[PDB]
This record gives sequence, structure tokens and C-alpha cells, in this order.
Amino acid sequence: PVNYYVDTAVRHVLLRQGVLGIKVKIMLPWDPTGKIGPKKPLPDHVSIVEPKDEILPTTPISEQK
Amino acid sequence: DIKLFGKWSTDDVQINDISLQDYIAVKEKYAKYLPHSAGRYAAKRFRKAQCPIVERLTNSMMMHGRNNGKKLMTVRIVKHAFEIIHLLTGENPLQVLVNAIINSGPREDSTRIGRAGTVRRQAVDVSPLRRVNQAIWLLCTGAREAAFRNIKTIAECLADELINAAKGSSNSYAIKKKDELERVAKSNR
Amino acid sequence: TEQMTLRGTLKGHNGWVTQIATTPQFPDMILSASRDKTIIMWKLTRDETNYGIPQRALRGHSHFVSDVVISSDGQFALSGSWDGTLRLWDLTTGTTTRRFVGHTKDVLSVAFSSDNRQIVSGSRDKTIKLWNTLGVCKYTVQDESHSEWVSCVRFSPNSSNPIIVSCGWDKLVKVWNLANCKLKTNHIGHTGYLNTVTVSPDGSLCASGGKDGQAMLWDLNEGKHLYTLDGGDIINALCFSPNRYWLCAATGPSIKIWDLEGKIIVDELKQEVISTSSKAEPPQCTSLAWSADGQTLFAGYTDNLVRVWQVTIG
Amino acid sequence: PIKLARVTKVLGRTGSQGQCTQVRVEFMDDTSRSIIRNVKGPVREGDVLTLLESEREARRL
Amino acid sequence: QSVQVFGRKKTATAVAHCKRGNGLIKVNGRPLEMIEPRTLQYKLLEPVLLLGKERFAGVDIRVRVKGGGHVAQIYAIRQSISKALVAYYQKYVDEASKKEIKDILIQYDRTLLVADPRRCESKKFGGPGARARYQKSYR
Amino acid sequence: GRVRTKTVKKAARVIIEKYYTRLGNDFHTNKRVCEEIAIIPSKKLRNKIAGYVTHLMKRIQRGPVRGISIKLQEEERERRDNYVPEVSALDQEIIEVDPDTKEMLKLLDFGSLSNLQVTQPTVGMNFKTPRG
RNA sequence: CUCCCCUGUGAGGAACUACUGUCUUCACGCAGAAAGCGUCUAGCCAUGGCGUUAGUAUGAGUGUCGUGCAGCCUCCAGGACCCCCC
RNA sequence: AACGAGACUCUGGCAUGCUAACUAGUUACGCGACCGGUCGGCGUAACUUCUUAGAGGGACAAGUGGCGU
Repeated sequence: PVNYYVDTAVRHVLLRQGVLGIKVKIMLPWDPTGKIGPKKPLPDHVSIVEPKDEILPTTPISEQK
Repeated sequence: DIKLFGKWSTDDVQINDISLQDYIAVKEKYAKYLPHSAGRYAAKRFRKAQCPIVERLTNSMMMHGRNNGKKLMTVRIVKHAFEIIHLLTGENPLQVLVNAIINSGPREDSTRIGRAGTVRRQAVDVSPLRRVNQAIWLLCTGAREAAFRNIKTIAECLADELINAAKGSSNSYAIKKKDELERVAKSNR
Repeated sequence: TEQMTLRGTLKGHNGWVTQIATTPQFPDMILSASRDKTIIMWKLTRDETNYGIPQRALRGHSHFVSDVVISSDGQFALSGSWDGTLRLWDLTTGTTTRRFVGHTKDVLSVAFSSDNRQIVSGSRDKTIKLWNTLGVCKYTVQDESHSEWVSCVRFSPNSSNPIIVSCGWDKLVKVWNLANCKLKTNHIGHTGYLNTVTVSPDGSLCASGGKDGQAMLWDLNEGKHLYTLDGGDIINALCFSPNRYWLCAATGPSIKIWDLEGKIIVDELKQEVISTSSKAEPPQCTSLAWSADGQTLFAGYTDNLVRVWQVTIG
Repeated sequence: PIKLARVTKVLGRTGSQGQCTQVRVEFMDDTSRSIIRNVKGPVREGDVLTLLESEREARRL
Repeated sequence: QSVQVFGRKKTATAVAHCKRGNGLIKVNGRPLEMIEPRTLQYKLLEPVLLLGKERFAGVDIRVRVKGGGHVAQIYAIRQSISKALVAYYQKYVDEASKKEIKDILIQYDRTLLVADPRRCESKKFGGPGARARYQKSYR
Repeated sequence: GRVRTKTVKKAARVIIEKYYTRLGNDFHTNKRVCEEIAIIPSKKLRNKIAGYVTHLMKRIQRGPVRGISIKLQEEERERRDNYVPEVSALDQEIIEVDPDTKEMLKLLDFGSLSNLQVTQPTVGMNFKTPRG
């Protein structure tokens, strides 16, 4: 996942003293692409949809339409 | 009917010991036509308890380097060895494998105790599977050492070492190393 | 004045029996679709050692076959399967004449009409599909057909205007009218998912059952709640007797033959005598089939067997 | 005398290098005598061991 | 009257074609007894002698085998003919006689109707073989 | 060694706790239940979680599970627990009692109770464990 | 304190030559030991390996001579039995 | 609760169910040959078991029985 989920950049600054190399690692959040948020989710992540509220039955009812 | 190498009969043979009756194969079902089944008996623990005994003698005959990968060398050699055996003793050659296994296997054996370089052994006793295995080892190794250069066929020399391992003579390299093990077992106790 | 006895046991199968389908045209043969991907053709030789012996094992499926129904004639059969494929089988040549696709989920149930040109199926895609004998799909109902899976679909063989009854996991039993492709009724009695809907040859009595454990008998023509039967565990299968007016409920541990006029449970069918394996769950009853004969019962199990029941009349 | 023996239980593995198995011995003579014993190679319960010295007892390596 | 199967062992593939006939069974243009190891003769007729000759009297199998090694190919023809007489008995015969054939072939060798999934692993760097490695030395 | 990740067991815990009515003791049943109820990537995750939902149900029908609270098994354990024998175990025609207990009752004017039976005091005094 | 089923080698017979299998004697090749004596190795130390005793002392088998050993009948015994002791 | 372990990607094993193939073959029918077959010999329709490679199924310690607070 780290392939599509994060972005790494390495550079060299050139100064009197020498060169300083640098690394910047950035991680993107999840879901639909806004130019960010790569669609496919972490293989670990498990999302549970909350149960849609269901009417508790009282007495049998038959409705013809 | 199931006939070994086309001319033998497996179901008529007999086992005289209870320890080796539960392990040694080719009596009831396991009897096959040919030794090479290319099955996996090293898959799980004691799954190699159930593979055909003739195949077991077969597997151990490749045991030195140049012969290693070539299995068929053995199902050749085990072929002519049996057909030789029947000519000498005149009994079911698969009775001769049973008796050689039973007699060649150790009984008691020594386990090395001490610090490295000083061998001081204590006597313990062999497990049935271990008995079978060590026995067959002894058979194949006795055959090799005996057949290196006498210009004997390994067919001839294994029939030799097998019949001799069956009778109980000191001719067999097998019975020799066994007798040493048991004697060291006596030394310690 | 009647009792019931265990006649014989049928092993053709390496897995569960999902649905059993009998036929009037041949009281001798049965069709058993199983968890092993196989549709086995059962020949009854009625001998001493074996009550029946398998004839034709049909493999068109990469997956389990959920339900099977036969034509009124001894040739054609039909099979739904979870790989998402419905199929038209020839029991005579043992090959597949027609294939039905266009389901994106498992095919949970399929119903063949009394007129033998129509197909009405329902699926875990929450779809009720209308199929033609040549493979072509007519009308797809997304209408609120259900908010959950369709577990069973059954035709109604009645003289009054034709009706198809489907039961969902959303606890609704829905009634639909053919040729208008319309939703004519909503039946809500239930707690928990629905498993099977059956429709008597009368057309008047339809039975539905589910996790609630209570058999619900509904009136199809009038659209009125009729009766409520109390019982344990899960109703897996329900089948009506053509001539005996008996509603046979299939629950996992026990099968219950109900007499609907007197509200009397006729016989409760369970047998296990063993003390060592008694800690186990008794093998469930997956399906139920009533032969057109009325004397012979054919039931599938989680024991990967087909056990049959015979009626002792006094 | 030569005797026979039965495996009642497997307890642990005795050894420097973890060689021997330490197993429990019933006598096949239908006697109830119970002796612990050291055995080499693979052992599963129920097996029969042949003892050349049958009065000997097990020590910890 | 026609049924087709395939045997598999390692890289060796067999293809068995079963038609109604006199009982002729040939492999890539030659009978059962012309095959390369003659030592391995008896492993080839194993289902035959197990199934009886009567059930092969009405079955003509032409077998085409390419791939793998010599030994593997005989396991391949074994597989092909066994799977052939089980899969033919389904379509053109009843399931009772297929159960007879199967109960006879299964209790002897499980490799008759099944194949061994196992096939060669990949040797990787740092060693001569799959696991096996190069020597190392201190001092 | 086959052992379930935190993911597996936590997920099957919450799935069971919310959806307890929809699950059943069959594997593929709840496998297809969880392909819907939750959103899981891949396969080997899905299958494992479902396996644990199942396993956990086979432990639920036995009795109370440490991880989950459902009102349905609270209610079935309200049935199971509620019990009573035809008569109480607190009803005996003769209940035996020590002289002093009789004294303490005599303080409360209950020395008139019928059911009592005064039993002989024990003569030795050793209630104590022999230290060492 | 026994009696009577099977094992032995103690005495009488047939057989023994023809029957078969084993111990005698000669040519044959194959494995093949030790008491010890030395050496090496375990930090020091053989209870081990290796050298020399020696390819000795031996034993398993194939072909020669046995007038053998037998196998078939009896007992004299020895053990399983019983009892008995518990 | 978070990273590391796992999950994940890459490879092998399953599919006589699906999607198909003249740049892979199969079955069938012709011609060809030598004594009904044998043939990598030559061409046409038949299809996917072989041969490929996509989709998606399949295994989750699952089922039963033992050791386990």
C-alpha cells in the first residue's frame, strides 16, 4: 500500500559547508479522488455500515397495491 | 490380484513381533505392483509409518552421491535382488525382508552424555519406527560396503546381506553393527 | 389415525442437499441438487440394501446449486447457482441446452410455472428476474422488489389470475401479478430473514418461514393474514402436499407435518441414538420435497444424505 | 529375560541436545506395574517397546 | 459415446480420448507395452487390472502426452486412463458403476483421480538451489 | 502457527454485536453476510473475519461471551436463568440449630418457633490449623 | 502334595543303503574378535577412536568322504499344568 | 488506539462452469500414404477439455472427534 498511499521526495542543498540531503514523506488520506485521496482503501482498514433502523413488527398486515 | 513385480504374493507373509507389526508395511492393503509411488510420506509426522516396506528399502539405496537422484537404479536392483533370493532360500522373498528388518534393528542403543570430546554413553531403548529405520539403514550400508569392489552385483550382494541378516549370521554388516550397539548398551546400563 | 416411519437412506452425495424436486410424470425418479455442484438423478429401485441409486450427475456449475425444479414432463430441468448462473438442463442427454446470465450476485431461488413457459427467479442482488425458455430476459424489477436478498421464488398454480410470491431478508413477503409485471401485495408479519415461500395447488394457501421460527400461512387471493404456527429454531424448507392438505415444515433438528384444518402436528421426525456424538448439532434439514404420490417424502440433510419418510395409514 | 512394554503417556524429552523421549511404561503381561523409561527415536502413545533389561528405571540426562 | 480427459503430473500433460470401440488403448502411437521404462510397465496397467478387463472391453482410448519428464509421463497416462473411465461412466453409463469404478480406484491410490499440486520452486540468489546456499568462513 | 490478528477478532466482535440476528451457524452464510454488512478489502481478510463470526456464534449458543453484549442473548439468558423448583430449598419441617443460636432468637422473642431442632454442641475445641 | 499334556539325548528298536535336511574330513574364497601392548584426543583423565598383536583365535556356507545326526515307536526326564498358597 | 509482525504486491497449485482466439490447438470430414489403424502430412467447417489469460469463485482451523481455567 505504501506505494500508492505515500509520496517521498529526496534532495540536495549545496552550501559553503557541504551538501545537506533531505527527505520528505507525505501520506495522503482516503477515498474519492479530489486530485488527492487515492480510491482503494488500506487492506487492514475495516469499515462497518451502521444497521439501518428497521420497524419492529406488531401484527401481520397485508397491503394490496 | 496384487502381485509384486508380477510374480510375487504379498498376502502370505507373516510378522512374529508386536512392536514391528504396527509399522512394517505390505501385508493387508499397502501391497503394490511397483516400489515407486512418488507419494509424500514426509508430509506429516508418522505418515511415513504407512508407506510400503519394499519402497522403504528402495528409497535408501540411492544413499550415496552419484546414485543420489536416480531412483530407478534401485527398482532395477531391488528387482534382481528378490529374484536372486527366491533361488537360494526358496521362500517368499518378502519374508526375507521381514526377518532382516526384525533381526537387524537394534534393541537398546546408547545416547552420548558428557562434554564434547569425551564420549560417555548411557543405555536407552529403541522406538519401533527407529528400529525399522536404523535396520534398513544398516541393510543398505552393509550392501554398499560389501559391494564396493568385490566386483559383486549389488543385486547379488544385497541378496547376500539380506539372507544373512535374516538367518542371524555374523556375515551381515548389519547384524555386526547391531551387536556392537547392544554390547555397548551392556557396557553402560 | 396415521403414523410415520423411516423407510430408507440415500447416499449419492458428498455434500448438502440444497433443494429436492419431485414430479407427477415419473413417481419413480427424483432430482437432487447438492452442495457438491452436482445435480444427481435419483432412480428408485426399491430393493433391500438400497432404497435408491443415482443415475445422472450434471455439472454445468463452478459453484453450489441453490435450488432445482422440474418440468411437468420428464425431460427439462432448471438450476440456479451462486456463481450467478441459471441453467436449462436436459435430464435425458445430460447436457446444457440453454444458459441464463445477467445476475451480478448468487442465484438464490428459481420458480418454474405450471404452464411451463415462463421463468421467475430472485437473487442476492435484490432482483426478481423474468426469463424465457430461449435465455432472453424480459423485465427486471428493481422496484422495491426488496431491500435485501430474495431467498425464495414460487409460482402459484391456480385458476384465479396468476400470482408469483417472493420472500425477502427484509422480512417482507411480496405478491406480484404476471403480464402487468406489477407489485400487487406487501405482507409484513415477520421478525428476521425469510427463507422459503410455498404456494399450494389451491392457490389460496401460501406458507412462508424464516429465522423467527413461526410458520406463517397467508391467503393469496384475498390478501389476508390467515394462520400462525409456533415452532423452534429455523424454517429452512416448506412444501405443501398436493392431495393430503398437509403443510410440511423443515426445521434443522426436526421436520414437522402440520394438519391445517385441525391445527394438529402429525409427526415430528428426528432420529439419533448415539451417546458419544450427541454433543453435536443434529444435521439440519436443508430441503423438502413431496412427491405427487402423497405417501413418499424426500428430504435433504446437512448429513450429506437424502433420507425418505413413509406414511403408515391405519 | 526379554520383556514387552506398553506406552501409557508421553511426558517430556530428556537430552542434552534434546535426543531421548521420556515415556511411561505399562507391562503387556497384564500386570499393573508402572515404570518410566528412556526411548530413542519417534514415539507415539500405544506403541510397544521390547526391553532386554526389564528391571531398570529412568534417570534424568 | 465420446468423452475427453487430461492427466497432470508436474509439467507433464496427458490427453485421453474415449470413443466406443473394441478396447484399443494406445499412447501417442503405440500400445501400453512399448513405453520407455519397462520397469515402470506395471504402474500403467494398475487401474486396468484393478477395474477388470470387462469394463475396458467397450472403451477405445487414444492418448496424447507431451511435457515433463519420462517418469512423469507414465503417471500422466495413468491419470488419463483412470480419469477417463471415471468420467465416461458418468455420461454414457450409470452412477452406480461409476461408484464401483471409483470405490475400487480410490482405496488403492489417491493419485488416480487427483493430481499433486506440488511443482518446482524457484532457486534464489545466495544459493545453488531453492534453500541450499554457499559456504561461509570466519578466521 | 494459525492465529487471528487484532483486526480479525475485533472486527468479528463488532460485526456480531451489531448484526447478531442476521448471522447463522453456517460459514458461507455469514461469509456472504459480511460481504454486505461491512466493507472489507481483499479476500483472506473477509474469509477469516467471517470464520470468527461463526466460531464466536458456536461459543455464543453455549452461553455468555466475554467480548459481546446483545439484548437477544441477554433475553435468552433471562429465560435460562429464571428457574425455580416446585418448593423452596428454604422450606424444611426441621431445621437444626445450636443452643446459642436459640439464645439469640430468645432475645428477639422467637424462642417459640416450631420448626427448630436444638442439636448437641460439639465437645472438643479444635477449629484451628496445626501450625508448622 | 501330586498327575499328564507338550518340550529333551538318558536307554532300546525299525529305518539306517533308497528318502530328504544337519554335524565330521580336504580344496575354496568372504566377512573377522579380543586380554593386552603403544599412541592420539577430551584444559588435566579413557570409560573412547586409531595403530600393533593378525588378517591370528574364529563363524556362516559349497563340493568331497561319513556307514554318522536324525526324522517313525516306547519309556526315563524336563518343563506348561494343576493343586496349594494367597 | 498508532507504526513495526500480519494484512498487502509478485510467483506456483484448483476451475470438463464463464469470456474467447488463423499468431495455439482440438474434434469431425475430406484428400495423401503404407500395410480397420499408423503418420507433425495437406487442407476445411467444430469447439475450448488441452494451449494461452482475463473476469470472478475457492480456505475460513472449515466440518467431525480428542487435549485445553
